[PDB]
Amino acid sequence: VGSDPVILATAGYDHTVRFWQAHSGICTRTVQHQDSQVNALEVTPDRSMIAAAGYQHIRMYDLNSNNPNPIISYDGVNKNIASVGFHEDGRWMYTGGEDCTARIWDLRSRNLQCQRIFQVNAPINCVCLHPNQAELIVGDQSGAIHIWDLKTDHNEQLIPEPEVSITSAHIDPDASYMAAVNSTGNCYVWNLTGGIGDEVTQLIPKTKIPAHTRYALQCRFSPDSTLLATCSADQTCKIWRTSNFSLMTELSIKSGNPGESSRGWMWGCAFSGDSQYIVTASSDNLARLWCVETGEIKREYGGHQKAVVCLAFNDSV
Amino acid sequence: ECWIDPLSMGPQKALETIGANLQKQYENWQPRARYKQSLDPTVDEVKK
Amino acid sequence: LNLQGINESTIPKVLQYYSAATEHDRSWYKAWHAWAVMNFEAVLHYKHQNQARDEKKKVTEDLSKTLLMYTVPAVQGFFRSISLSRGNNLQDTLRVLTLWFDYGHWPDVNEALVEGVKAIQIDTWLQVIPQLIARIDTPRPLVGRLIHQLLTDIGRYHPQALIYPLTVASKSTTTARHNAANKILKNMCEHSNTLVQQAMMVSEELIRVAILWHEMWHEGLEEASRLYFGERNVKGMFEVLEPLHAMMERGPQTLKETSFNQAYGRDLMEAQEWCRKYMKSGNVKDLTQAWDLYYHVFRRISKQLPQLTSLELQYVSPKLLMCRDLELAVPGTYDPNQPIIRIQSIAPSLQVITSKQRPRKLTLMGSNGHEFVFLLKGHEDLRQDERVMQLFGLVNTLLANDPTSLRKNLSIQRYAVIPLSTNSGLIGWVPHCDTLHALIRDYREKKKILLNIEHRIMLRMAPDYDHLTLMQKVEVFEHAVNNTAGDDLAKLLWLKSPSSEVWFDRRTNYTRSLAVMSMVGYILGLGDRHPSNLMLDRLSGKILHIDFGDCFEVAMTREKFPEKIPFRLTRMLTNAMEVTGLDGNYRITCHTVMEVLREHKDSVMAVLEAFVYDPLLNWRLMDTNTALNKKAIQIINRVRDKLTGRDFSHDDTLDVPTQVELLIKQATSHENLCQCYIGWCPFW
Amino acid sequence: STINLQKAWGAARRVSKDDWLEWLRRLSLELLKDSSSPSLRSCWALAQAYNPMARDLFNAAFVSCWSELNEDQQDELIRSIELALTSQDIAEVTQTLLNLAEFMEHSDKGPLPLRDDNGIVLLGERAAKCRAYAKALHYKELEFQKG
Repeated sequence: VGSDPVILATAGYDHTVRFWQAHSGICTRTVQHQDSQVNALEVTPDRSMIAAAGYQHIRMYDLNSNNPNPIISYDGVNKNIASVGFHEDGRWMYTGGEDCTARIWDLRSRNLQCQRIFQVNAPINCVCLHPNQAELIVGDQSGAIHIWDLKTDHNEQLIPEPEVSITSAHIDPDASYMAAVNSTGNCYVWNLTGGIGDEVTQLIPKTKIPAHTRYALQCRFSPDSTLLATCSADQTCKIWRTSNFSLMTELSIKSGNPGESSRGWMWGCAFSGDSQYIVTASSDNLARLWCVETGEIKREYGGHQKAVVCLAFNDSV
Repeated sequence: ECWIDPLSMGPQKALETIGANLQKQYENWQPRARYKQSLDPTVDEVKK
Repeated sequence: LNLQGINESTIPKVLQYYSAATEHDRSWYKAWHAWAVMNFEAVLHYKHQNQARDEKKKVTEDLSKTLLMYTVPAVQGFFRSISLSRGNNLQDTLRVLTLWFDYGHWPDVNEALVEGVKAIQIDTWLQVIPQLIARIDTPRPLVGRLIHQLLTDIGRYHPQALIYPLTVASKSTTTARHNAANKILKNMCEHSNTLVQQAMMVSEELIRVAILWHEMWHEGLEEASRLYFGERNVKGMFEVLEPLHAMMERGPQTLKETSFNQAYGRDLMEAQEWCRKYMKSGNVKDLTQAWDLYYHVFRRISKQLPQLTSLELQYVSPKLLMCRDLELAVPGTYDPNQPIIRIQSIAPSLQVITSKQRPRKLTLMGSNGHEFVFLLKGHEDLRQDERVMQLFGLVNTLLANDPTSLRKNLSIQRYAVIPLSTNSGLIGWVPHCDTLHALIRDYREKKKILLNIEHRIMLRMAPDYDHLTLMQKVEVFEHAVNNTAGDDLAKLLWLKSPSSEVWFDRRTNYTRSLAVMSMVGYILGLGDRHPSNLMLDRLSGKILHIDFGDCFEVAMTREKFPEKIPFRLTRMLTNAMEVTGLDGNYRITCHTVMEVLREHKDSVMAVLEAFVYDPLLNWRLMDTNTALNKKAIQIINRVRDKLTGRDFSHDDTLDVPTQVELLIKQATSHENLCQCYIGWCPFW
Repeated sequence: STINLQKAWGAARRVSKDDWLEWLRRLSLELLKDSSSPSLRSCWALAQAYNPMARDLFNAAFVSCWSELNEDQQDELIRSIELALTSQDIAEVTQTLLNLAEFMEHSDKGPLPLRDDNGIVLLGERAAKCRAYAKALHYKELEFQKG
């Protein structure tokens, strides 16, 4: 799990966190997660320990050692933890909850209490750390995106569309474009003005892509920053090319038969180390390693009793 | 039944109450005797 | 006014106009009503501009002259617009009360009111007897003296309209209310005396029936256990129990009270000895002996309470059994036009309903010969329901007046509500009704369908349903809805109906009645509409709403399990309507109801403002909060926005079709439905 | 006890109103005589004397008979019901058999299957000519639900 270069964790409602192998497709070890589901996993850049954000506790399991109890159990929160970030230095940890109060957690510090707080109006659905490690993008249920600066605290509130819950938002590693996604199924792309010291961070609206008919769930750029995968509740994981904003490949898990209701929502999109493959979790209890160019299920992971809401993927050498 | 309306008191309580009153009534004539009620008894219960 | 608005320059102009209109047509109702309401708005405009400027010596003295300049015209006008209407003066009469209560302490406003009260007929005030008695103890002497004198004359003609609320006031806890009520009763006695004695007895006996000793001890020991073992509040624990000891210190007044004091009373008195020893010693071993006795009787009571299926008058209250051919009339039947349907006799048996609160099923025989069934609720304040029924009466009047509504036969089904104390009161039992939950239960047991099938499917798919995120909940909820045919109510409405011709009429009535109460409930703010709180008339097909405990968006305000659904528009109700969907009868009916209410916004607003501001009903707003005046003002402002259609966005006014469409989307939205507490049953 | 029944089913030689009305009377009285429940069988003599008595027990006689029949007689009967409604339809006979189909819907047994789909199309067309627009609507809503 840890010693293996690639990591592929998986977790859902069944209270487990199963660490698979990409080359084989075999469950190496499970880890118990009682009292709640898991809303979002996250491998640390250092790769020493995974994270597992749940209900009123951010747990962090060991990646190297096998069958261990949670190393960290950050308590003192309520109404779930939607997401978790991680500072590339490995000192700070970010979270987002439904209490309308962003936070920052010092892993190195032993204090249970958090460090900073950025209260907002509506519950925070998703966090995303800007690659410069200075700005913290924060979505909410009212529609207002924010950019809480990590040095000046100057949040630049912005509402792409009034009264639509923005469910996910990502920014590519090269800080070129930032994408956002809402429960209507649009994909508001924003062109990042090139400011670091000035921290202007002006968001220029480029294209509203009419990505899906029904609720969209997650978007994420590739490490190449050429492709933008966009998942939704229509059982299709579309992949949009960043240059032309066109549908290069449409990965669908539909039945191919009109008599099949609610097969399962698709909310997984993790690019490979080189953007050749793409892992994808679905609510049909099955992970699926897709191929980006062709669009073929290379490997399928099964064994989860319940739905699969999270993924983890780490090819960091 | 034994000067007690069973449907007034509800089923279970009424059955206990009638057994108690019936004991008292008998105790008017023979107050020094071991009474042992059986209320909707089984066969073994009657045997023992 | 529509072009310019209300401000310093328009008011002198629009008064010149309305005055001219009044001059050119004296007899014309609308000319006086418009003049009066305009003066009254000129009062509240300068009052709120004073608080906006002066609050945020000479200015208040100028404001005295300024408002009194507009108050005396308003009063004279409302009194003249009452006589002209002769049957549609509710709005005007309440405005008179609002003016009287606020400014009537002034000599000049009092004088105008005195001359007005003389001129106006005494039958008009019967509408607003609740609102009068609410201010029976007004600290201002000049106001309160004229209230008494008015009530006196309401006593001398139509005393049946007064005895019930007066008897409730006469036994009020606060001293000033009961003093005023007794002083008025002293005057009422001379005319009749028989009515006062009868109603005082009947009401005392009904209260005794409504809450028995073992029921009071049960709720008292539950509260005292939560204070002691939960909060560790020992002094507050004695405050709960010491009234119950003083309650029994009267003694056994009935055979049930005799057998209680026989069985338990000895143990309670012994536990009181340990409590009184603790008060002067302070020992844990002393008080634990009392809690042993308290939990001994509590367990015995808890075992008894299921067996109390019925109460006989001979045991519980023989006074009521003796009662024959009382002159005191049946509650909520008295009409000044109809002949008094006085109480013939009370039935000997009381079918106690097996619920959480254990309501009774009182039934009275009328002198006309027809039986009148009631529901005797205990420890549930019914003054809200009484006021809400006054609102429904007004709305029914408005729909009757509108021709479109009259042609469609739109109306709200309402029932009698008669409070007896702060805790208990009588509710009129609606016959041929049964709750939606019962109907669905009985249909699903007949068809061998699991009652909790949708809930079981959710917990099967995701056992952490309560703790799931919003998107996760929507998936699970939709998966349940797609995998359950939500047609149980439509199907059972068919099977129940004898013939198709009747079925169609039942369904038309059902759809229209539901739409009417959806819009009215939205404006009133009525939440907590789970299927146990609405019942369906098995003959007319009309829907009935009960238990209006939550009002003014309390459900949205409360942190725990907040409800974001304005009115209940679930899939099962939609299926019960026409096959096409809400687009047909439901949508068209909503437009008509909304248009009429918007047209008569002033009448609706006047009624709503009066009861909300009432001190007796202020408690509900204070509980909702986390001063009291500010909270009430905000609630009134929100309701006004709903009538205008600016509720969704203050900046942009919305037309009736647009407003209705937005409301439907919010009610039917999957995201909003999932959040709702599971007990609300968002899947039926 | 299915010889006179099969004559009343496969006759279809009726060219007037009173001819079908006679078929109805013969059908009702044969169902009463047949009926297993003796409370109904006892009313057969009165029904012959009085027409209203026969018609009031029509739905109950039918259900009693239709339950006993071992499927083969049910098809023989249903086929005859189809022919009577489809051809030589008489207003009085129709609204009798429409009230029979509605009574059968309310029963636990379920609607009689005639020409597939419980005759949702035939009974609707027939109720339309009978001017029973509430039955017509109900049936036309069932058809809408299917597609």
